[PDB]
Formats: sequence, C-alpha cells, structure tokens
Amino acid sequence: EAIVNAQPKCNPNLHYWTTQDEGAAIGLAWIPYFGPAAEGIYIEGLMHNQDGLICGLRQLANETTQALQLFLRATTELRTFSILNRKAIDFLLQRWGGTCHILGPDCCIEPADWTKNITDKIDQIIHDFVD
Amino acid sequence: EAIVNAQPKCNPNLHYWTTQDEGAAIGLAWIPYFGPAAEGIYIEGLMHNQDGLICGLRQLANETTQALQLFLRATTELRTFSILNRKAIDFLLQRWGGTCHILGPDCCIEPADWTKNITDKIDQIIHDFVD
Amino acid sequence: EAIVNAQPKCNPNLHYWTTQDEGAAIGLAWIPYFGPAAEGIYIEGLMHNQDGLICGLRQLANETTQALQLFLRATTELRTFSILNRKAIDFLLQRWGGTCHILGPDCCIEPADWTKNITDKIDQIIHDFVD
Amino acid sequence: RSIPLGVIHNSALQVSDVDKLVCRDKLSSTNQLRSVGLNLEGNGVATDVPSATKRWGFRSGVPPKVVNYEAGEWAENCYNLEIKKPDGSECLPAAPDGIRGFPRCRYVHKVSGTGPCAGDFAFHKEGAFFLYDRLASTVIYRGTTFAEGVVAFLILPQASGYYSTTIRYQATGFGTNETEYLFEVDNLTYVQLESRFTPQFLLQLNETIYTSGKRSNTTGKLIWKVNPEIDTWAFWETLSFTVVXXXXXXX
Amino acid sequence: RSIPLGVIHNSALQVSDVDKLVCRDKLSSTNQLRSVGLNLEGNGVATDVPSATKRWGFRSGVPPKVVNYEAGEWAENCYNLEIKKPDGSECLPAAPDGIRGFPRCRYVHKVSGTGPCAGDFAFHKEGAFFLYDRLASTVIYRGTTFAEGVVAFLILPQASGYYSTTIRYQATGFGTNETEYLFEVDNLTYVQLESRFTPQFLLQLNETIYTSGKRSNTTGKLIWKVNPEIDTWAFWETLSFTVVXXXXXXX
Amino acid sequence: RSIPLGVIHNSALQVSDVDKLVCRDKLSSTNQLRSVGLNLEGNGVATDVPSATKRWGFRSGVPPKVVNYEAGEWAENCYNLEIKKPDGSECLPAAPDGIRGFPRCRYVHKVSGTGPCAGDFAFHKEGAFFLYDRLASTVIYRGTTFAEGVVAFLILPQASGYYSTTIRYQATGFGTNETEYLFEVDNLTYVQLESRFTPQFLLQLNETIYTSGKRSNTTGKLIWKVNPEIDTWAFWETLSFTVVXXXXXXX
Ligand SMILES: *[C@@H]1O[C@H](CO)[C@@H](O[C@@H]2O[C@H](CO)[C@@H](O[C@@H]3O[C@H](CO[C@H]4O[C@H](CO)[C@@H](O)[C@H](O)[C@@H]4O)[C@@H](O)[C@H](O)[C@@H]3O)[C@H](O)[C@H]2NC(C)=O)[C@H](O)[C@H]1NC(C)=O
Ligand SMILES: *[C@@H]1O[C@H](CO)[C@@H](O[C@@H]2O[C@H](CO)[C@@H](O[C@@H]3O[C@H](CO[C@H]4O[C@H](CO)[C@@H](O)[C@H](O)[C@@H]4O)[C@@H](O)[C@H](O)[C@@H]3O)[C@H](O)[C@H]2NC(C)=O)[C@H](O)[C@H]1NC(C)=O
Ligand SMILES: *[C@@H]1O[C@H](CO)[C@@H](O[C@@H]2O[C@H](CO)[C@@H](O[C@@H]3O[C@H](CO[C@H]4O[C@H](CO)[C@@H](O)[C@H](O)[C@@H]4O)[C@@H](O)[C@H](O)[C@@H]3O)[C@H](O)[C@H]2NC(C)=O)[C@H](O)[C@H]1NC(C)=O
Ligand SMILES: Fc1ccc([C@@H]2CCNC[C@H]2COc2ccc3c(c2)OCO3)cc1
Ligand SMILES: Fc1ccc([C@@H]2CCNC[C@H]2COc2ccc3c(c2)OCO3)cc1
Ligand SMILES: Fc1ccc([C@@H]2CCNC[C@H]2COc2ccc3c(c2)OCO3)cc1
Ligand SMILES: *[C@@H]1O[C@H](CO)[C@@H](O)[C@H](O)[C@H]1NC(C)=O
Ligand SMILES: *[C@@H]1O[C@H](CO)[C@@H](O)[C@H](O)[C@H]1NC(C)=O
Ligand SMILES: *[C@@H]1O[C@H](CO)[C@@H](O)[C@H](O)[C@H]1NC(C)=O
Ligand SMILES: *[C@@H]1O[C@H](CO)[C@@H](O)[C@H](O)[C@H]1NC(C)=O
Ligand SMILES: *[C@@H]1O[C@H](CO)[C@@H](O)[C@H](O)[C@H]1NC(C)=O
Ligand SMILES: *[C@@H]1O[C@H](CO)[C@@H](O)[C@H](O)[C@H]1NC(C)=O
Ligand SMILES: *[C@@H]1O[C@H](CO)[C@@H](O)[C@H](O)[C@H]1NC(C)=O
Ligand SMILES: *[C@@H]1O[C@H](CO)[C@@H](O)[C@H](O)[C@H]1NC(C)=O
Ligand SMILES: *[C@@H]1O[C@H](CO)[C@@H](O)[C@H](O)[C@H]1NC(C)=O
Ligand SMILES: *[C@@H]1O[C@H](CO)[C@@H](O)[C@H](O)[C@H]1NC(C)=O
Ligand SMILES: *[C@@H]1O[C@H](CO)[C@@H](O)[C@H](O)[C@H]1NC(C)=O
Ligand SMILES: *[C@@H]1O[C@H](CO)[C@@H](O)[C@H](O)[C@H]1NC(C)=O
Repeated sequence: EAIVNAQPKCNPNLHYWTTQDEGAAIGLAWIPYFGPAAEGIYIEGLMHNQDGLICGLRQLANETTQALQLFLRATTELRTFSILNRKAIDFLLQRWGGTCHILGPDCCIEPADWTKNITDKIDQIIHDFVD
Repeated sequence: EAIVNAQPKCNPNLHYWTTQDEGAAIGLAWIPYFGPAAEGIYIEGLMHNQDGLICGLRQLANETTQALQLFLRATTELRTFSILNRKAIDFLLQRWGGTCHILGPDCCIEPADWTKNITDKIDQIIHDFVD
Repeated sequence: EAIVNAQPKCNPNLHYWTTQDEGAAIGLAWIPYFGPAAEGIYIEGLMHNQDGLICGLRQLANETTQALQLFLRATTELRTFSILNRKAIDFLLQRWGGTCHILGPDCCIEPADWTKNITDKIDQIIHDFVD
Repeated sequence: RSIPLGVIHNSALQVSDVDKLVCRDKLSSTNQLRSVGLNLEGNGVATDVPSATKRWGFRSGVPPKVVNYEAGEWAENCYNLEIKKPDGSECLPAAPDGIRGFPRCRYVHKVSGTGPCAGDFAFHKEGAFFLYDRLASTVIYRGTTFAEGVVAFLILPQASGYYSTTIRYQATGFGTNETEYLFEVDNLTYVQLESRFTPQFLLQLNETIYTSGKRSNTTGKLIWKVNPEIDTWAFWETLSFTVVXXXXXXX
Repeated sequence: RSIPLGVIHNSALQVSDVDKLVCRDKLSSTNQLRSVGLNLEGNGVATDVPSATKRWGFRSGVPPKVVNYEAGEWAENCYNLEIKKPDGSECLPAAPDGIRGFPRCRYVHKVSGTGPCAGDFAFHKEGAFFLYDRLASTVIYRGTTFAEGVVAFLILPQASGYYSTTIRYQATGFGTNETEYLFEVDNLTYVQLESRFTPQFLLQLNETIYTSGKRSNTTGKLIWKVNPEIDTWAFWETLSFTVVXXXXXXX
Repeated sequence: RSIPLGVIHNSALQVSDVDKLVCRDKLSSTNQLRSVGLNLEGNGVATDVPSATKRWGFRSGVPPKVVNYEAGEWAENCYNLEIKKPDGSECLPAAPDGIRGFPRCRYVHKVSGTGPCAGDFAFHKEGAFFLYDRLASTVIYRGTTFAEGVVAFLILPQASGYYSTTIRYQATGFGTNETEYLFEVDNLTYVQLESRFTPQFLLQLNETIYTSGKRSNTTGKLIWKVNPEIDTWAFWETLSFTVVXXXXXXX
C-alpha cells in the first residue's frame, strides 16, 4: 500500500535527535568514566519534506500503532528490542528460505552477465570448427 | 530421528490456547486502555490426532527437555526469548553460510527451468544455420 | 586489518573456562534439582600460542573495547545478549541481501561443477549429429 | 545434543534440526517457528495433590531460569502454593514482574501449609517445567497458578466456555516423606485427603457436607475421615456421618 | 496485520513488509533498519495541559509494555506528572531502571496534584505511546518527562542549542471530567489555567507578575484569574491587576 | 568503527567484519560465533591492590551497561570490594539478579574500608570491563568477585584442580591520591601493605606471623611494618619482630 497522510496538520520539517553509535571517538571520550553523561550522548539533524518524506513518516508511525500495540499485547517481554532483527531474518527467509528456482519470480538470482558467458563462449567450438 | 511416544498414556486431543498476535482488531479494541485485560487475550482451538501428531508432540516436548534444560543452565539470561530466532538464523547459515556450489547436495539452487532455457535456445544458432 | 600486539607483556598460554552447553548428560545430571550448582557447571582447557593466536586474541579484545563501549553507550538494553546474533544476520545480509549476480565478486555462487555439465553435454548434439 | 526441532515428513512428526533439513523443506517466515507447552497431564501422570507435590523438591545453588512459549494446553489440574516454614518465613519467592498464572485451569489446587523447605528454590524432581502465562520456569513462585509441563519447538508447514474452580488444602510437613493434607470445606471443617480423591469427588463431598449440614457448629476444628469403603483413570477418557480437634468418620 | 515497514519506492514513502519486497530492493545490513519515534505535536494535536491530560486515563488488568526506538523528534511540549490520591498514596509507578526522560523538550509541563486514579496504570486513550529516552511505553511513569508519540519502522536506502524550560502546575480532580489547573508563579501565587494559554504566554505572564510586583505579599494563597478579554495555531508555523484563599482578576 | 570480529586468515588472527569477508570464508552456524573475555593480567598490568584500585574511579551521570561473554580465562588475581563512606552508607550497589562472581580466581583480594566515593558508580578509568560470571559490566558491584578484562568476538573455524584463596585488606581514603592499605592477619593483627608485596609473599608472611606467634596478644590493634630491606615480574613466567594502636617493625 501507499501512505496517505490523514492528520489535521503536518510539520513538514523534522528536527531529530539520535545517538552516534560509534562516532569518531576523540581521545578518551569513549571511556565511560571520562565520557559524556546521559544528557550529552545525542547528535542532532534537520530534515525537510523532500519527496513528502516527513509527512509520510508521520502517517506511517500513526498507522503502525495498531499492529505494534497488538504485538505488544501478545508478547511477554517487558521490553522489546528484537523487532528489527526479526524483520531482517524475515527478509532473508522470504528470499532464501526455500529452493531458489533460477529465472523464477521469487528467486533473486541474476545469471545475466554469465548467460553472456556461455552464449559467447559457444564461439570456441561452433566456429573453432576447423575442418 | 523419528519420535516414538513412550509415555504411559496419551491424550490424543489437544485443546489449546494461544494469542492472536495481530487478529482483526474490532474498532478500538486494539487500544490498551480500551482493550481486554490479561485474562481475555486468548483464543482457543481443538486439534485431533491426525497423522499421530498429538501423541508425537507430547513425546517431542518430553524429549526436548534435556537439551533445553542444559541450554538454560549454560545461559545467563534470566528469561530466554531468542531460541526460535537463532534457529531461523541457523537455518539460513546451513544453506547460505558458504559458497553455493550449483548442483551440489548442500546448495539449494534449482537451475531446472533455465537449463531448459539454454538447451532449447541452442536452436537459435544450431539450425538457424542458414547456409 | 591485521592485529599487532602492542601490550607490555603477553601470556602466550590461555587457561580458559567455559560451559559445555549441551555436554553428554550423565543419567539425571541434566535435571536442575539433581545437577551441579553454579560453581560446578564449568569445563576447562589449555591453549598455546600456535600461529600467535593467544597474543593476537589479547590485542583483539583490547582493540575491541572502544567500539564495544560506544555500542553500549548508545543502547538502552541493560544487558546485551544479541551482538553475535546480529553479526550472523549481517553476515547473511552482505552476501544475500540483494540480487546475486552470478560470476560477480559480491555473489557467492559457484557454477563450476555445472558449467562442466553444460559444456560437456554439448556433445549430446554437436557430435550426436548423425547425418 | 542441540535443542530438537519438530518437523513433519511423510505424514509424520519427527525431530530434525536446521542442519538435518533437506532443500525441499522450506521456511518462509519466523511465523512458521513456534514454541509450545504440553501438560504432563496428557501423558498420564497422577494429578492428585499428594502425588503431584512429591515430584517437587527444594534445592540451593542452582539459579532459576525462564523460557517463553507461545501456545499452551488447557489444563484440568493446576497448582498454587502458599508454603511457609514453621517459623513463619516464606518458602517460595514472589512472582517476578510479568509472570502470571497459567491461563486455562479447570481445577486450581491451592495448597497452604508448612514444611522445612531445605532449599532456596523448589524445582521439579523429574526435570519438567512449571508452566505459567506463556513463560516456563524451573522453579515454583509463591501463590502463582502453574501447570506441570514441557516445551517443544516446531516448524509449521506453510499451508465450551472457560470455567475454573479453586480447591483449597492445608498441609503439614510439605516436601517431605511425612506430609499430611486436609481438604478444606470451610475454615473449621476439613477432610483428610488421600491420593484416591478426584477433583469431582472432592467437590461432591464438599457439596454433601453443606447440603446435609455437617460443617462444624462450634469454634473448633472438625476433621472428617472417609473410610476406605467409599471408592473414587485419565480425565479425558471417562453416606452416614458420625463423630467419635474433633476427628470423625464418614461411612 | 503485521508490523508495517517503511520503504522508499518511486520517490515516495510507502508500507511494504519484507514479503512484499521486490528483488531489486536490497538490504545489506541491519544498519539500514531503523526504529523512529514521531511526536503527536507534528500532527496538530492540542498541546496545552488541559487538552493533553484528557487523552490519558487509568485502567487495571493490562500489563505495561515497552518497545525501544533509536531516533526521536525534538519536542516543544513534554509532560512530567506527580499525581497522588487524596489519601496521599502514589498514582503512578516509579520509573523502571533504565527509563529516563525524553531528551529534547523545549517546555516541560510539570503537573502536581490529586485525582481519584481509578486504575493501576495510566494509558493513552487513543492508543499512542509515551515516549521516554529511546524507549516507548504504554503507561506513564511518575515524575518522568515524556512526549506523546508513535513509532515507525524503516528500511533506509543504501546511499541552535538545547534550551529547556519547566512550567509547573497544580491540579485537582486529575483524570476526570471536573479537573482544575493552576499555573504556578511561586509557591503562593497562582493563575487559573485555561486551554487557550500557550507556553510563551504563561512565561510572559509570569514575568509580568514578577517584574510588576504582583506576587502574594502574605502567607496566603493568591490566585489570579485572566479575564476573557485577553486573547492568546501550530507552533512551527507562527494589563491591570485588581484583588477582589484570595481570588483576583487581571485586566 | 563497528565492533571488530576476529577471524583466522593465512594462519594468523586478524580483524575482519562480516562485510570484509570473502566468499570462501564460511559460517555454517551461530556456534562458530563466540564471545570471550581476556584478563588484563595477561597483558602485564600490575595486579597488587594499590596499583589495581587506582585504575578505578567514581562517576555520576553514566548509566551502567552489561554485555555477556561465553568463555573466560583463569585469573590469578580477582577483587571483591566492600567500601562505605565515612558516614556508613554504601558506596557500591548490590549485585543485580543473575550477576555472580568471576568463576576462576587463584587469589581473591577482598578489600573493606572507607572512601569519599564522589560518584554514583565506580568505573574503570582505562575503559576496561569488570568481568563477572559470563557477564562483563562497566561498573563495580558490592561484595562481588571480579577480574579486570576486555571482550573479543570470534568466528571459529569449522574444524590441576581449582584452588582459591581469599586475601583480606583494610582501606582508608579509598579511591583517592592518599589511600592507605593494611593486610589483615586477623581482626587485631595487620601489616602495612605496599605495592611490592605479591600474593604468595603475603600468605607466607601471614603464615610466619601465626607459626612464630606474632599476633596481637591484647585487645588492641597491632600493625606490623615491613622494612624496605626485605625484597619481594609476570606471574606466568616465574626475620626479627620488634615492637616500638601499636606500630612495629619486621626486620
Ligand atoms: C519423559 O517421559 C518419561 C517416560 O514417561 C519420563 O520418565 C520418568 O522418569 C522419572 C525420573 O525422572 C521416573 O521416576 C523414577 O521412578 C522410579 C520408579 O518409580 C516407581 O515405578 C516403577 C514402575 O514404573 C516401580 O516398579 C518402582 O518400584 C517404583 O515404585 C523411582 O525409583 C525413582 O526414584 C524416580 O522417581 C519415572 O518412573 C519415569 N516414568 C516412566 C513412565 O518411565 C520422564 O520423566 C519424562 N521427562 C520429563 C522431563 O518429564
Ligand atoms: C492516527 O491519526 C488519526 C487521525 O488524526 C487519529 O484519529 C483520532 O482517533 C481518536 C480516537 O482514538 C479520535 O478521538 C475521538 O473523537 C471523537 C470526536 O471528538 C470531537 O471532534 C469532532 C471533530 O473532529 C467533533 O465533531 C465531535 O463532536 C467531538 O466533539 C470523540 O467523540 C471520541 O470520544 C474520541 O475522543 C480523534 O477524533 C481522531 N482524530 C481525527 C483527526 O480523526 C488516531 O488517533 C491516530 N492514532 C494514534 C495512535 O495516535
Ligand atoms: C589496550 O592496550 C593499551 C596498551 O597496553 C592500553 O594503553 C594504556 O592506556 C592508558 C590510558 O587509558 C594509559 O594510562 C595513562 O598513562 C599515562 C602515563 O603513565 C605513566 O607511564 C609512562 C610510561 O608508560 C611514564 O613515562 C609516565 O611518566 C607515567 O608515569 C598517565 O599519564 C595517564 O594519566 C594514564 O594513566 C596507559 O599508560 C596505556 N598503556 C600503555 C602500555 O601504553 C589501553 O588502556 C588498553 N585498553 C584497554 C581497554 O584496556
Ligand atoms: F503459537 C502457535 C503455535 C501453533 C499454532 C497452529 C497454527 C495453525 N492452526 C493450529 C495451531 C496449533 O496450535 C498448537 C500446536 C501445538 C501445541 C499447541 C497449539 O498447544 C500446545 O502444543 C498457532 C499458534
Ligand atoms: F536511528 C536513525 C534513523 C535514521 C537515521 C538517518 C540516517 C541518514 N541521515 C538522516 C537520518 C534520519 O533520521 C531520522 C529519520 C526518521 C525520524 C528521525 C530521524 O526522528 C524521528 O523520525 C539515523 C539514525
Ligand atoms: F565459548 C567458547 C569459545 C571458544 C571455544 C573453543 C572451541 C574449540 N576448542 C577451543 C575453545 C577455545 O576457547 C577459547 C577461545 C578464546 C578465549 C577463551 C576460550 O577464553 C578467553 O578467550 C569454546 C567455547
Ligand atoms: C522418610 O520416612 C521413611 C519411613 O519408612 C524412611 O524410610 C525414609 O528414609 C525417610 N526419608 C528420608 C529422606 O529420610
Ligand atoms: C477463611 O480463612 C481465610 C484465610 O485466613 C480468610 O482469608 C477467610 O476470610 C476465611 N473465611 C471466612 C468465611 O472466615
Ligand atoms: C462447597 O460447597 C459450598 C456450598 O454450595 C460452596 O459454596 C463452595 O464453593 C464449595 N467449595 C468448593 C471448593 O467448591
Ligand atoms: C452440629 O454438629 C454436628 C457435628 O459435630 C453436625 O453433624 C450436626 O449436623 C450439627 N447440627 C446442626 C443442627 O447443624
Ligand atoms: C462528567 O460531568 C458531566 C457534566 O455534564 C457529565 O455529563 C458526565 O457524565 C461526567 N462524566 C462521567 C464519567 O460521569
Ligand atoms: C516551592 O514548593 C516546592 C514543593 O513543596 C518546594 O520544594 C520548594 O522549596 C518551594 N520553593 C520555595 C522558594 O519555598
Ligand atoms: C517567572 O519569573 C521569574 C522572574 O524572572 C523567574 O525567575 C521564573 O523562572 C519564572 N518562571 C518560569 C516558570 O519561567
Ligand atoms: C501587596 O500585594 C498585592 C496583592 O494583594 C500586590 O498587588 C501588591 O503589589 C503588593 N505590594 C507590594 C508593595 O509589593
Ligand atoms: C593528591 O595529592 C597530591 C600530593 O602531591 C596532589 O599533587 C594532587 O593534586 C592530589 N590530587 C587531587 C585530585 O587533588
Ligand atoms: C573478624 O572480623 C569480621 C568482620 O567484623 C567478623 O565477621 C569475624 O567474625 C571476625 N573474626 C573473628 C575470629 O572474630
Ligand atoms: C594465615 O595463617 C593462618 C595460620 O595457618 C591461616 O589459618 C590463615 O588462613 C592465613 N591467612 C590467609 C589469608 O591465608
Ligand atoms: C605477645 O605480644 C608480642 C607483640 O607485642 C608478640 O611478639 C609475642 O610473641 C606475644 N607473646 C606470646 C607469649 O604470645
């Protein structure tokens, strides 16, 4: 499906915060004893609504809530950290969880360059045919 | 191995309970504030011993205990939620963790349809041979 | 990169302890009620510096600390158990996360045995050519 | 000896890990992977309180462990323990956050009483698990309903209301060779329990005592003893009152 | 109805799970997978304390749940609650270990007061989440700064300092139809709060009271009421004092 | 700067993440992935209590973090701290549930005493970890045996009993520039500790004091001082008593 922002308003600019998980450490700043406190581990950035991405993100998070809440109701983990890892696993299972039938729609194997390695190396026998 | 139920008795019917992780939400029922309490999140079903599956399941869970208990002794997690995710990863690693030698027994790649794409498109040169 | 031990000393021998996660259980020893206490679940072994592995391990763990500490600063999990599982997922994503272009450098598909299944079965038409 | 995995081949269940799997066996999603819990009830074990409690024992030095499961079986018999030492201290730990009682129990045998409790935690002597709400533990938590069971792991192919009744018991010498049990009719009327008594017989006996007027009409304790003349296998395939503390006999 | 996943196709965002993905769509690392939190502010919801508190309610029987997110949005309005029952007992649970306040808040509306609190936990009546430090919860924790928001999940393509101001409020009948709010100038000077008041207007009104000398000069409570003559949409797109407890009016 | 991963190429260990891996490098199971902990002992650091404690310091504002490891190294020196402030309050937090002491320690240096403890948690000043039972933490837990160490991550190729001795110390001004240590012979007999003293020398000195009768024969404290005449590198590659509180000298 495609997302349709159906909210009363949209802030088209996204002033975000996150953590630089492994940013270029400066000297001893990576050592917890010397490094920043909890309030000073954040980087910031500003994103604009190019391709309508910001207003699409707001609607996407809005539409994600029902499925996310139902997943949380069904789990017994107090804190869930594995959603993205399971989505990466499901990405691989849908592509590689069965037998990959080459040239089939569900097999992501491209024999392009190397069909042009058999079909051009036929010329090592068909006209290397010296009689 | 194949499983052999070696229990004194077997209940061949399985009256089970589980959670509909993302069942078709009805209006506001997905909102935690309005949704059901902990006792009312369960669905039920009844399974019979077709193909001996129920008595096989009981023996399987019985035989799983030793390996499961030894795994729990060796882990330091207080609560283990990652057994099935690791089994999915190990599924992919055994099939795709190395180089896939086509037509080998450990490579799950079927070039069937497309061997019949080379061996029939030979007829675009062998008898498209107009001399 | 290659590792260069830059420590003042190196103990070239590694007297290690670990857990036999599923060691051949002896009778009832797998049952928690009858099994060993927390102090008696460990096996031991001794490794020597063949191929300089021990002094390389000590430098490797030393050089791992900065990246590991920065990862721990950025996570909100109190206890992290998923580092190795995510590395296994990233192993599969780098090899199989896109389309596998056969004979390309980023595609781990070997059509060796079976290029020699087409190029030798050409002799079922080229000289099975009875005119 | 890795964790076995259940898979269906040739119209039959069998163990086969991810490494013993053929290329035809297909796993398209983590949804096909399921953890389930099966009750020891379904294998024919004795479910009466005297027989069930003897499968549990106290032990120190072993940290408790918990593993989750996604689907469980409706239980006929569940258990809920409030055991103290004779000096009043608790024998069982309070349930950790997020651990609730087993969700489907026809009969909840609630046992309160005393015992020596020579151990930090109570384990299953046969290695089985105590099944709670989608969480299986190696130890028993205080006042939390559980069923005895074991866990299995499956690869699925691609492809009556809920009534619950609490039965209360008093216990002395819990977790020992000399353990005495009393079925509670009310706070002053009790019946000496034996392994022969089924849940339905206890509820009918309790109804008879009320509907005939055999509860204690004093402030003292009344213990009825059923004489061996009154008889009482698997749950799925199925009087004169004289008084002689205040012991008595029911013929 | 699995958890949607955001992906960019044809220069446009859209939902498409791992199973609705084409072979051209490429995922080379878990780094491309990101969980983000977006503030309800950005959708145009009313952010004043009277309007915001009515979106929250108390409920029992539902265990709280927590999910993490990696990136969040700078908030204009955040909330921090210290609510007790009239008998003094706490209405909200202490923050669990590792749950800290939302890290970027221009205005922190700190509300202290009383209410009936007919429920074990306070949930969002519209199903939204309470966003803390990289952790989203279904319930409100005591004295912990949060922003209202929702979570999204993304597949990324391969490819002004921080000022914070605390605004304090008193409340009675919290979480009910009849809830009264007071903006706190000091411990003895208060202003009757209405939904029309913006954060900047409250800070300017509070500055006017100090810089003109209209704080209470006794030991008693002084409540200023703004008369409707003084007027006060989205944050991103933008007097005479007479006294008549001690109520008064500001014209 | 992602987490390095150890791999064996050309008969040599080297760092190479999952993305710097060639198609020949094969990973058939998560069993090939292993997390290990190596002791700072093995790199030649000074292990005496005075030198080791100066590598640790107290700091507030940094939440503690924990990561597990599967295999560890037998340690010669481990440490176990019971430090309080001069007003009696605890400096170190109790060990969280499931965190036990390091399992293999030849000598456990148990240090009890006082210090200012200007910080909520005690960290390693050089960024190393405190290794417990298969869990590595950034902070020190109270009364819990740990070894200093660091963690590595590996891709494995496809392919003497345990004696422990506790050495007890008293400390004043812990975690400062002016820290004094005393080796405890008994509750009334002590030796002024210096960095030169090895564990074997402390045990031999303690044996000499007992086997010669130099313990305090009063109710007062007896502090023996070793004079610099008595001498005492890596652990793996290897008198007259006069009295003058009650200080003394051992020649
Ligand atoms: C998986 O299923 C297995 C088969 O149902 C279970 O095997 C059970 O294992 C336990 C040990 O953990 C055994 O308990 C022992 O029983 C013996 C004998 O008990 C009495 O019974 C025999 C006849 O059966 C009688 O002849 C004897 O004289 C005894 O009076 C005791 O001596 C031991 O102390 C101990 O209690 C069970 O007997 C055994 N059951 C069966 C049917 O073999 C296994 O426990 C299951 N696994 C899990 C995790 O539940
Ligand atoms: C995702 O975005 C959606 C659209 O923005 C959100 O929809 C909101 O859903 C809630 C229910 O959870 C609605 O609240 C209800 O509102 C009605 C009507 O309220 C008054 O407003 C209308 C005009 O809008 C007026 O004509 C009426 O007379 C009312 O005076 C109440 O009767 C209900 O009791 C309940 O409060 C929102 O109205 C609705 N917003 C919109 C813009 O449709 C949705 O909540 C978002 N999801 C998350 C997780 O945040
Ligand atoms: C990985 O291995 C590295 C090499 O073994 C470790 O490097 C150590 O890093 C710490 C900082 O965290 C250094 O400590 C500093 O030392 C200086 C100098 O100390 C005295 O020593 C020199 C001679 O070495 C002497 O000339 C000076 O005058 C000093 O008297 C102090 O000034 C600092 O305040 C700080 O204490 C270590 O010196 C350094 N060791 C080496 C051998 O270079 C690194 O810590 C390891 N990583 C982990 C996580 O353990
Ligand atoms: F968690 C889940 C597992 C399996 C499903 C299956 C999906 C298809 N329809 C039938 C369901 C069978 O459920 C089972 C199987 C074994 C069990 C069990 C229930 O309880 C204890 O042992 C649903 C949910
Ligand atoms: F966790 C991370 C997610 C995405 C990145 C992107 C990496 C490339 N440069 C732009 C970054 C966009 O960050 C976003 C996107 C959506 C958001 C958000 C921040 O806050 C709430 O909703 C970094 C970190
Ligand atoms: F967790 C496990 C890791 C490796 C194994 C290997 C399996 C094959 N036989 C040798 C084992 C080597 O064990 C190691 C290697 C590095 C270490 C270590 C022990 O302690 C600190 O640094 C077993 C268990
Ligand atoms: C329990 O009592 C019986 C009585 O016959 C005795 O044989 C048995 O040894 C006792 N159990 C223990 C553990 O002492
Ligand atoms: C029976 O005893 C229990 C436990 O002391 C008590 O809570 C309950 O109120 C009693 N019932 C009556 C009717 O007194
Ligand atoms: C015993 O009988 C009385 C009388 O009907 C009833 O109220 C009570 O619930 C019964 N006890 C049990 C445990 O069912
Ligand atoms: C009085 O108590 C006896 C038991 O001692 C009981 O059997 C009898 O029914 C009671 N009488 C009445 C009138 O309830
Ligand atoms: C709150 O008060 C209003 C007053 O008009 C009333 O109509 C409404 O029913 C009250 N709310 C509840 C939950 O009773
Ligand atoms: C205002 O009240 C709060 C809450 O009782 C108190 O902590 C604070 O000290 C008070 N401020 C002054 C200036 O008295
Ligand atoms: C109100 O004004 C006074 C006077 O400058 C100031 O100190 C105080 O911080 C203001 N209150 C708020 C909530 O900003
Ligand atoms: C005394 O209090 C009144 C409010 O009752 C206030 O408006 C006035 O400014 C105060 N006077 C002085 C001198 O501060
Ligand atoms: C510790 O004492 C020494 C004495 O020479 C002094 O130089 C040093 O500054 C002191 N440390 C601190 C942190 O003040
Ligand atoms: C030595 O002191 C410790 C700590 O106070 C105490 O527990 C122990 O009993 C003492 N030993 C003797 C022999 O008094
Ligand atoms: C000191 O010597 C005595 C005498 O043998 C012994 O009992 C004690 O354990 C020794 N202390 C230590 C720390 O080994
Ligand atoms: C009495 O104490 C002294 C130390 O002051 C000690 O050296 C001496 O051996 C003790 N005497 C006896 C008889 O133990």
